[PDB]
Amino acid sequence: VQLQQSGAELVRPGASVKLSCKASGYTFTDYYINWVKQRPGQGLEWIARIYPGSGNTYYNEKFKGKATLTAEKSSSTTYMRLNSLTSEDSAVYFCARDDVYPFYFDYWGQGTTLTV
Amino acid sequence: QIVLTQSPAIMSASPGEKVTMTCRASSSVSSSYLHWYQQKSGASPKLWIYSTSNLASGVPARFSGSGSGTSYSLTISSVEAEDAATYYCQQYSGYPYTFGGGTK
Amino acid sequence: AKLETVTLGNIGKDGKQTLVLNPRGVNPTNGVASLSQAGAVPALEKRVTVSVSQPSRNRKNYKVQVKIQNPTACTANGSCDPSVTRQAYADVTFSFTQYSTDEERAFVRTELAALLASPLLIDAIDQLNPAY
Amino acid sequence: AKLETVTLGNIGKDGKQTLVLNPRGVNPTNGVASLSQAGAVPALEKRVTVSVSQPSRNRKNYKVQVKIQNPTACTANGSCDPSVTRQAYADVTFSFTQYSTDEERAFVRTELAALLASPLLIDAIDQLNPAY
Amino acid sequence: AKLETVTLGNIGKDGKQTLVLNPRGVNPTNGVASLSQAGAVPALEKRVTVSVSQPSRNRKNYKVQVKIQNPTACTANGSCDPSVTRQAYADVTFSFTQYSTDEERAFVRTELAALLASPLLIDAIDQLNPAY
Amino acid sequence: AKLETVTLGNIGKDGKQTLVLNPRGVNPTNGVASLSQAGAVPALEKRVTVSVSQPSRNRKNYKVQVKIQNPTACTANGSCDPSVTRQAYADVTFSFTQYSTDEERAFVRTELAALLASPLLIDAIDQLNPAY
Amino acid sequence: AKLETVTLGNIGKDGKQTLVLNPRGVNPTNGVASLSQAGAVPALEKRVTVSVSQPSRNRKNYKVQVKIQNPTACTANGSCDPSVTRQAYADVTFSFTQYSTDEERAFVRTELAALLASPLLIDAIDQLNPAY
Repeated sequence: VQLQQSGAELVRPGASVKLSCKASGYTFTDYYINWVKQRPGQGLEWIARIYPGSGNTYYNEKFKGKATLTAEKSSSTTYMRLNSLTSEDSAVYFCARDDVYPFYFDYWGQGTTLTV
Repeated sequence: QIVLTQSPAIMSASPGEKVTMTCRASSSVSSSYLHWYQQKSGASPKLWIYSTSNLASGVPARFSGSGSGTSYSLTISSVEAEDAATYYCQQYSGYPYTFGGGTK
Repeated sequence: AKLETVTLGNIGKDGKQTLVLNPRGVNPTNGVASLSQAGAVPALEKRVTVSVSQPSRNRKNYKVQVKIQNPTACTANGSCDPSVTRQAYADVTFSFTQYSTDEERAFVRTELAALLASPLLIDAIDQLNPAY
Repeated sequence: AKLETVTLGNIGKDGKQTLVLNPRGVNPTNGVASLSQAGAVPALEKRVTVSVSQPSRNRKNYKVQVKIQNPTACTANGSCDPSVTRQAYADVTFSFTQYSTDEERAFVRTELAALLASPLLIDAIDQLNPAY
Repeated sequence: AKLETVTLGNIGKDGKQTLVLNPRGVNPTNGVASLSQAGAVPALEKRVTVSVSQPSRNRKNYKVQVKIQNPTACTANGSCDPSVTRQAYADVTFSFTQYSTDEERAFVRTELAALLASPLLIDAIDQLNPAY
Repeated sequence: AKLETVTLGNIGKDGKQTLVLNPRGVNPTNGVASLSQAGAVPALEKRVTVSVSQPSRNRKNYKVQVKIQNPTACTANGSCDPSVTRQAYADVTFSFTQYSTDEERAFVRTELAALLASPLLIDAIDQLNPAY
Repeated sequence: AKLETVTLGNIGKDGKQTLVLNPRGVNPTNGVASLSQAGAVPALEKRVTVSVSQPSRNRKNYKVQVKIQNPTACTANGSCDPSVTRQAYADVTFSFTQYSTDEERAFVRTELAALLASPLLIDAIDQLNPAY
């Protein structure tokens, strides 16, 4: 059981991006999926969280209007979208699966860097 | 809403010593909600201690966390090579999660 | 006459949305026909009924009756899927007598369909202001 | 006199927020006028009533009465919209007699509007400390 | 005959999913055999029962009876603690008499298994439309 | 004597946290003074009461009484405002007689304040082990 | 004999987990000793009791009795901490008579501890299959 994201990319500022990580090895609509930013020189922090079997998104208040994210049930992927890109966000973005009693993160995927 | 402080930032390595890093919250983060992760130099992180007491599957015998209240710690006894890379920590209380600063 | 896929156009606050309905048979117990929106879960779909009636030895008057309901569904936390929380109903009854001609019966329907678009009536429904 | 859009200025703990109201007709059942804030859902809006009364053969005194309520709504927990959790009513009643002149009736209103800004009274309401 | 792992193929709306069952003993209190899907929690698994009966001095007829239930779990609240939201049963009873031969008993089973795939019957179950 | 901002130091399991209190008047109905922590919502704050009493023709003994409660509140999942969950009460009553001198009254208070830090008593409260 | 920290090894489905217990005194009301796991909240910890008894003028038989319960927390709702959802009890009672020797009393304990690891019994408990 694993999940892989994407390759590296760059966009020129002002644009907007897609990111995705596809799941495999378990039934898709039964666990939450998160996203995590690691700016390389500093500590790493949390950004959003959604349940695929419904539509329920809770988000961090620092990045409240920055990111929107959806989930397609058939292809079993999860898309995340930024907007108004600048040189403030240039980092690796992880996605990890959890369930809920002791809230911790089971399975990390390999990261996707992003440069502006 | 909650801020972590990991009081060491750098450490030295000798294969016989006993080393220990601590962390401290800014309010009463409850027990059994907070964890420890170790990240390698160039890869994705992985779990080390869940709920501050017990261990994961691939964990060796000797690392043990402890602490009750608002100041917790991980104690390493008999450290060896290919062990220390980074050690973050994070907890969930209320709503937004927050991770540690980092140590090594 | 005969049931079919009744289509509808220019419905809404702006009058741009549409709505399509499908026939779902005639209940022979009480003559009540039915239409429905093509939904999945049978408690989250719009429906329209219509049922003419006939004079018995007790009532002595025809009675056409139309009902509309529109359920609203939202999904609360920690629940896998949608539920129903508020509904908005409707009701129209007619009471034509026995010797009535057809111009009168068309005239009542025409003035009701025209009066449901007057500014007084949309001031009454869409804003809940009493007529004063 | 006549209903209109009553506007209000310098309201709050600092006295910088404003509030505008709209007339919503006179209930002819019991003479109670109404004002309201221009909201969408009719259970999440502020409202103000006012209703003079007249002496019958039983009561023999005029009675002006003003009510204010302010619901507050917490945000969505799933996606289902805004709900009402707490309320904060108010009440003002006057009981002027028959032969009273108008200077007295203005004097009572003036000293009430002045006494709702004394330091004792805002110490009483805004901190819930009893007067001691 | 003898219990074994009953396997099943081509089940679903498309007819591509499969299902395997395991024997879980015979209750000697009332002769009811049982099958089950290999699940973990004993209230989140599909099960099938079957129980022949014999004529007493009261009933005088054989009676084969088959029950099927399928619970559906919601794991919204966390995997460790899922709560069954709703259920969906089934029932088949036969009432063969004493002097019946075996061609009749096979004929009833054959026409039932053929009639559960006619277009009228899947129009009735899968869409909840009454036969009209 | 006279109410003032009672400050406190070295309180906790380690003895490093502090706590400050503010006076909130004397209830003249039953002589019960009050102190409180400077909080916002009046059901999420710590409070301390104290009330001396006097001998009537029925009781014939002085009675000093001190109450402490500490509500701890955490937001529940549905809500958006923090709410009280559990409580933690306390109670101390004294029953000095009429002809008692002041050395005895100081001695009781001194040995109670010393005995609330013995190892037996913190073994009893902080671990809920019975004394055995 | 004497209470101490009872340690345990090779417990689980695999037999690799351990468990340590701490003594928490003897209740003198009914002779029931107690052990416990070193937890924080006193309703989220495992506990084991044991209580010998003596023949009165009514019962005339010894009676050793051991109870085990294991709560498991889950269901954190909101940000308040965890609460108990399930229980898992146990019970063992012995009923040795007066003139019994000690080889018999050891033999019963030995065959019970051996029979709780037979394949029939772990087929019965861990899978909930009835013995058939």
